[PDB]
Amino acid sequence: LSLIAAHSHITGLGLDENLQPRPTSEGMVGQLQARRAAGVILKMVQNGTIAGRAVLVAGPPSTGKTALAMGVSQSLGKDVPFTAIAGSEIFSLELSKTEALTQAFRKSIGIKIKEETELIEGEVVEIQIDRSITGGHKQGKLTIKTTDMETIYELGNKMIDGLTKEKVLAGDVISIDKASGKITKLGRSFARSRDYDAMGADTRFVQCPEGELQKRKTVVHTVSLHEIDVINSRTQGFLALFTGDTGEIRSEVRDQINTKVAEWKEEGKAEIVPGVLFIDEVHMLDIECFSFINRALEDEFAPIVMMATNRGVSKTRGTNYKSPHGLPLDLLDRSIIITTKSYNEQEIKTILSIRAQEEEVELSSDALDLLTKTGVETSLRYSSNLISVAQQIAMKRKNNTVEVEDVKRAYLLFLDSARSVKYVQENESQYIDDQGNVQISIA
Amino acid sequence: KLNILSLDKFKEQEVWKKENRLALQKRQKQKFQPNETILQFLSTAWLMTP
Ligand SMILES: Nc1ncnc2c1ncn2[C@@H]1O[C@H](COP(=O)(O)OP(=O)(O)O)[C@@H](O)[C@H]1O
Ligand SMILES: [Mg+2]
Repeated sequence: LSLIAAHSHITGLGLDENLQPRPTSEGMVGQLQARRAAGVILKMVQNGTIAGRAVLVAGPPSTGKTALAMGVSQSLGKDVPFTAIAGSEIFSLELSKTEALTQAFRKSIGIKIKEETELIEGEVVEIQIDRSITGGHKQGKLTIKTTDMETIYELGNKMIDGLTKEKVLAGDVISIDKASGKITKLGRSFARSRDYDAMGADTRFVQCPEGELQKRKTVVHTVSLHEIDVINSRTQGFLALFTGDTGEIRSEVRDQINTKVAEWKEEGKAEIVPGVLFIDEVHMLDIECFSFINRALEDEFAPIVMMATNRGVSKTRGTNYKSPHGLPLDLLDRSIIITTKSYNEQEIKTILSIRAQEEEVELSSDALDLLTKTGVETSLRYSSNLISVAQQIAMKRKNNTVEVEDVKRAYLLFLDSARSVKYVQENESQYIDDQGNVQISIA
Repeated sequence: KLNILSLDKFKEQEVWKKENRLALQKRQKQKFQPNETILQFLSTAWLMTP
């Protein structure tokens, strides 16, 4: 379930086999140094050996740092956890800042336990359940068939109850899990003898299964370390996995879970797949959060943390002194910083074209040139937002292409930051000032 | 003569023992409610002709 979002146009970092960034691949344009560094961090995550590294992405706004993070996440793909949080999310009311950071850190480490299960699959021939009225004894047998074999099973009480609940019939192809006991109705083999109700609701036939009736299959259970901690914190922690309200889990629970998971890894029962934690706008975090991050990165069960910042020198929250990146020197000492630069005219043009392709907006050459000039003049994101409005204006005109006049109308209707600032300065009396004064009347 | 008598007696005893073991197993397999009414639900594939 997704819609066309800001970073929906990038499917990866777009790198070669030697980590050399392509000029334009997988949705990303330019940022060759940044993309190479992101690929190095990608390989570091995929190796799974280096623990608790911190990496910072710095640069001016609209330089693609969040795009770089989304590219890293897409290259990681599924099965490798990626926890995207903002600096504002830590400050909660039910949990402490340190507890929220601990939970965010543990959300990025995945534990995989693989199990082998026996599955019975086939098309039912005959089902027969005999139960005595006003009596608890039930006796039943079923005949489940496959293309090459057919057999009869005499059923216990629980299997009889499960099949009665599932409403299994003759023309049903079902699967039975001998361990769990769940019955899944895969489909139908033929019609239901033309009774009145439910006349033609079974037309979507499914083919009869083929092969051994009882076959073994493997099932992988992937659960993050934080989920295990929440489950083992209290008896009602399982509800807390969905409701929230996990509380502040006692440190002994986390230590014991760490020891148990290490034992599982040494035993081969579980596979640990560390991931990446991504903090948007880390400058919103307090100095206490930065100290905890400093210490918690030294743990052996820690993920790789990547942060985005554009503040330059700024006051660290919780302190009264300015810091090089809005972060204390202690955190800067243990983090590798990857930088981003402003975009050329050509890079802006090709990013606009990529966005137009993703938004399914067909731009004429002159319209694209005008949009590129506007983006260089005002902002990349401004032109990106203008594309869709221009498409809507063109649709209002009953035209299937965006021309220069549609972009001109969109430019006239919707303003940039600079034009709004100019209009405010020219008409300052019509707006409420910081001193709380405004003129409402026009005379 | 006496040994033949004893041998046929032993053969009959052995046959009786084995048959009784089989009958006991069958009686064990037939464990259900005695002489009670039973409600049965059956589903089966039915062949059809015009
Ligand atoms: N190198 C790039 N390749 C492709 N698209 C980019 C690139 N850099 C930025 N963009 C696009 O421009 C927009 C910039 O967004 P974002 O990355 O959040 O800016 P910032 O780097 O300031 O956080 C995104 O919607 C992204 O799709
Ligand atoms: Mg961003």
